[PDB]
Amino acid sequence: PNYYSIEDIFVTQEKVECRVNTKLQRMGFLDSDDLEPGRTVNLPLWYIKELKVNNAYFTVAVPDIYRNVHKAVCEAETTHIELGRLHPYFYEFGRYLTPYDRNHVIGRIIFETLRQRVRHLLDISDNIEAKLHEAGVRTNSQYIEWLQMT
Amino acid sequence: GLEDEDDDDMEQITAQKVLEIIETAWINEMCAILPSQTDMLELMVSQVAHMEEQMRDLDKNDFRAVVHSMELERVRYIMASYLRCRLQKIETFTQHILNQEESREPDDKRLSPEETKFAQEFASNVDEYFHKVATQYMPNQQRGEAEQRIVTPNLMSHVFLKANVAVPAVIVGVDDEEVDMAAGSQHIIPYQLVADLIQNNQAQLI
Amino acid sequence: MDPSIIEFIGEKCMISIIPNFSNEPLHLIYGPVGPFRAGFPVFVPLWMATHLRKQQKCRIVPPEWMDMDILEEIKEEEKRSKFFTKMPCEHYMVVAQLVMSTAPDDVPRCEELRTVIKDIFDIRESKLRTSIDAFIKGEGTYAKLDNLTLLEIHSVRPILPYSLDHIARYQQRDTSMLS
Amino acid sequence: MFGEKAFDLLKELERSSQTIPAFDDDGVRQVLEEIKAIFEENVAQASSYNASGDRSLWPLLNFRHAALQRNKRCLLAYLYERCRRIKALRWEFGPIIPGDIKQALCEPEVTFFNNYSKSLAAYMCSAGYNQGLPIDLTNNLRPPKSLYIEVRCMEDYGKFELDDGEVIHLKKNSQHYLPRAQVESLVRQGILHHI
Amino acid sequence: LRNDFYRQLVGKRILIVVNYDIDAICASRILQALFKYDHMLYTVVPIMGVTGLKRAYGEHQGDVKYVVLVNCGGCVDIVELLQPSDDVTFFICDSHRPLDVCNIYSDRQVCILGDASLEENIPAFETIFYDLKQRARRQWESERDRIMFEYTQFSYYGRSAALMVFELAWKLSKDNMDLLWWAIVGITEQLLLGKIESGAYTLELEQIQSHVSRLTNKTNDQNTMSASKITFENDLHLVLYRHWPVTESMRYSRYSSCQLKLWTLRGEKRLHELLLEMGLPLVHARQTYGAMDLVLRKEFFSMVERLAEKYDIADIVYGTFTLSYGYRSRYAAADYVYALLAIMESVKKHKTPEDCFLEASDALSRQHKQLLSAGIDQAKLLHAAVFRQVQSSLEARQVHSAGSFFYYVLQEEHAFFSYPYALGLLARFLLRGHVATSRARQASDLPLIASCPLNASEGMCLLVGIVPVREDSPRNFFGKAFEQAAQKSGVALLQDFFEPAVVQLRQSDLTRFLDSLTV
Repeated sequence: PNYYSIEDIFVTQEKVECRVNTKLQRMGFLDSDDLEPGRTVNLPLWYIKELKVNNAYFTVAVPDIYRNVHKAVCEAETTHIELGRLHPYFYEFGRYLTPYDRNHVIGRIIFETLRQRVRHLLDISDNIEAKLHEAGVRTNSQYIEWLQMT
Repeated sequence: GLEDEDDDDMEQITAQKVLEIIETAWINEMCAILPSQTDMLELMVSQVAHMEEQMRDLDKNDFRAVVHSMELERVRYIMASYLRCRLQKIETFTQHILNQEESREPDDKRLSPEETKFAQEFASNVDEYFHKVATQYMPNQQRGEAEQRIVTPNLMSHVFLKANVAVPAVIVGVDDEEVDMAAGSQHIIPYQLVADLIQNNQAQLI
Repeated sequence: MDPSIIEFIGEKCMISIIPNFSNEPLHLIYGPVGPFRAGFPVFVPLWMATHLRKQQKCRIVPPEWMDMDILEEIKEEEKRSKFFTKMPCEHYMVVAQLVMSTAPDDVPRCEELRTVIKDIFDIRESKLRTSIDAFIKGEGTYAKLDNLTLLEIHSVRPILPYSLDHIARYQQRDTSMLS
Repeated sequence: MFGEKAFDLLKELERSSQTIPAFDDDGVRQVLEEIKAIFEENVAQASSYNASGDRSLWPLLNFRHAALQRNKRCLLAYLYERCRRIKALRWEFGPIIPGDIKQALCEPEVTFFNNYSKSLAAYMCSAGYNQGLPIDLTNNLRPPKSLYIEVRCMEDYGKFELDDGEVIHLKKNSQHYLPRAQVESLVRQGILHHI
Repeated sequence: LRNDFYRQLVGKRILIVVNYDIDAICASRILQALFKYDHMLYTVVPIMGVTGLKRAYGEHQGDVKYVVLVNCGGCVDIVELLQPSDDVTFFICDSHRPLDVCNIYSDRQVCILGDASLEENIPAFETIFYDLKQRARRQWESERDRIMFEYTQFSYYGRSAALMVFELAWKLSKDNMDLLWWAIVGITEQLLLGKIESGAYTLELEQIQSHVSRLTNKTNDQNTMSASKITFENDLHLVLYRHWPVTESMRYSRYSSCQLKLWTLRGEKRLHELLLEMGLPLVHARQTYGAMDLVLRKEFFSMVERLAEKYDIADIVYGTFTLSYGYRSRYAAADYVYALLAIMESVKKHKTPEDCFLEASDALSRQHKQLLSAGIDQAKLLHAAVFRQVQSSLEARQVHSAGSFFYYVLQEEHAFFSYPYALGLLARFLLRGHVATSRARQASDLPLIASCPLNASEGMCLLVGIVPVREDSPRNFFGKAFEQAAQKSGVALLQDFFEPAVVQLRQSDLTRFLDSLTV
């Protein structure tokens, strides 16, 4: 039901600990029928992918690498910042996330990083870039024989 | 009644010309069904058969045997390629293409029957193999050919445009900026927006 | 996007060559061709010279852009190529392959030829890394074909567009941006 | 756990890459026998007045949906993934030479197999002629020569050659007085350095 | 003449490429090409012995009637062996030369490429296949003075395998300079008077010369890199001049070793005392020629040709060819044949022999040239593992005289020597050592016999034969000699190989075989 994904059990399952405005009832999986306003409440996404973002249950919040504290300088530090493989879904958290937290501020950032690649892969001669990267090597490797049988 | 065109008519549409008259229907299908014709099933199997029987007459030569043969081959790996592609296109797009077919019953221009026999072959294999995947206690409300399954609603094959039309800025249908057209240059786009010029074949593809 | 996709294409082009035997065991294949006479040149598509030069049958000399001075002048003509330049047949980088493969067993100077054309190919493609360092800001409606050739654009065809899609997810809402 | 297990399926194809001795149907068994067992997990409050349709089974209804979701699409894959490399060999041969094993056949996989073999039938009726010819697409594009000389190969295996021959022993030196009518089967599945 | 026959070759066919030889691929790869030239698909054979004949062909009981014969013919009245012939034509281009007249006639199923100024064997059909009794035997035996002088005295081989095909083909608008190199491969394969005689070598100084000293189809503009046509010069067939230093030749060469006695010391002092006269340095005498400085490398042969006149080696100047493709190299035709035998590797996989045959036939292409380097490597070490028995033998004297010949036995095998033809070489390296040199020639000029330890194949006493030297052209009694004990007793003997001079006994039934064979 998706622009599908390889890790459909790690696709919407990376976890965040948003606080709470109001009371709780019977979490089931957790140590739970009522808990506090404001708590480190572990929250693996999928159920809250469409769970009434406007409602008085949860608040403005971020896992703070995804907060401006890193990234809003990673747009100034967009020069030789490395990402490795770390927080992997980092071209793509916001493809869901960005409004859903409803801090109206970080839509620019991810684009601002990855539109850099219009001038990263001139010198080229995450879990998603892997495909196109392989392809970039491959097409030239076969353009090699587009010369000849070589 | 309306004869005397460069189609298979009362004249010679050259093997090297007939090479052209079907060439772009292949070269477009890369960078994206575009409207399909079963007419070639009358054309190619006929024309090549005539040369085939001529070669079946001229199966004694060394040379022209081989020339007609190499010709045939260079013609034939593309006629392979067409459905070598389209089977993928709708094996992929078995999902919601039937919406288009129940919208318009697309005529000889657009679709073809055997494609729509893939509807049979699809639902048969999928549901009768699913018959042993999850049918013991199969679904409760979304029990049929399911809701969520689609291959390609993205009309977004971002595409290079073969400029071969009016070298002045012939401004035409596209939902992004269309200013400043010409016979060489281009304003690159996706497929979503020009379903128009190539249904006209006004414009072209690289 | 392939090595022989072009060779399904470029050898379709036809040029005046020499045959050195006359019309074959059959006289003429019907089509644009006329029949064959030794010592009398004939224009044909180029996917026969395979079956002549490898068959030890006849020679061929090329078109005229396939020579020294014209290309030793286009080498400076493309100074204007801040878009593009002169285009002698727009496939001289593919034909030259199969030409210079077997033809130059008898042809004069297959080398300065080879030298300049490699000296022209990649250098026109350096344009295509550099001019891409001009490309910014979702410019779908900006591009360049004006005198592009045939053999190059495939070498970027597979990559950026299958990137630029899930860019183009972002290339209505409130003050913040949307995709 | 809830299906993290296609990550396990990736190594089922290991020797079976381009040197495939035989393949295996496994990784699935109780992985299937859980799924409608845990329909009970999915059915437990299903239309139950335990809560009369209220908050506490909305969030994991979605789980009941999620559990469904990951079920079906890996179940697309579990043969679709297998149908792709199939299709390569299965263009490399029509109904001349089906699978070397047919031993990891997910038992009604023939349902898809023949039907897939018969999706080509559409193409087949149109291919070759309007009535159709099962057409040469993948093999022996020698500019073909005379019919009756023997063979050499590069250690093909399976010995599934259904074409009109006495006994060829489809390996390197499958070599007997072999006509063309037999030898029209296979090319690049371990075979053709040479004739 | 096959100007009439060749044009029949359009139907189905087989291109056998016969039992083990370099001659095979030389005179066939030409035609593995030419088949797809006529739009003919080709089909080929690995052969190791007459063993292989019908265990391969018997799998192919058809009638494909355009058929090869090379390196065989001294086999059977070939209808009697190849009986499924009803009119199935054969085509012979065999070098296994001395053939019986049973095999030519019934002249439907063979083709006689035999024409010579030696008309001496006519009534053999009027004797054998035709034969009062007393006079019949009078004819029989008094003319077997000539007939049994054939096929019961000695044996030899003739002429090329595809120089005939060259003679056909230079007319057919084909100037495959590469294939002229291939011809030279076949030349120094066995036409080398060092191996088997030409004599007329000195008049093929004209032959292929006049083919190509004729022909420079670019006589005016020939200064390009690829496929520059080849050039004649008076050169050597000394051992592997090119990639190893001079001192390697000066050690591993026989025509020094037969005349200069190099494995000992005075050979070396004397060598130095000639490198004085050349005045070459010693570093420079121990770097690869391609590695040395230049003017010495350049001026080498210019001096060596002349002021080697005086020092017991008369016969170092020869006539040869050598070329490259471009800028990596300058190969030499003689710098290849000793590389050829390097993939003839007798490993215990059962895969090695035939697939190495395919490898070698994959080798003579310009496209396939990486591997040849490894062959050169192997050959050098082989040539220096020769010594691994020489000084240990020639000073220990394993030598056995054993009557009117000389007798040798090795009793421990080498993975080097699982491949057999080493057995010819070491004989032709060492009889020189003592049995020629520490004596006059009177105890030198007799042939020699060489045991072959089979440490791998269960013990079967493999063999090859040898001549006396400086009179080589007098054909080998060993063509017959070893039938002696075979004829007197016979002991588990086989002649399973194509060759006469090759046999296989039991590991431990060889001495009484000798005492029979002593005579």
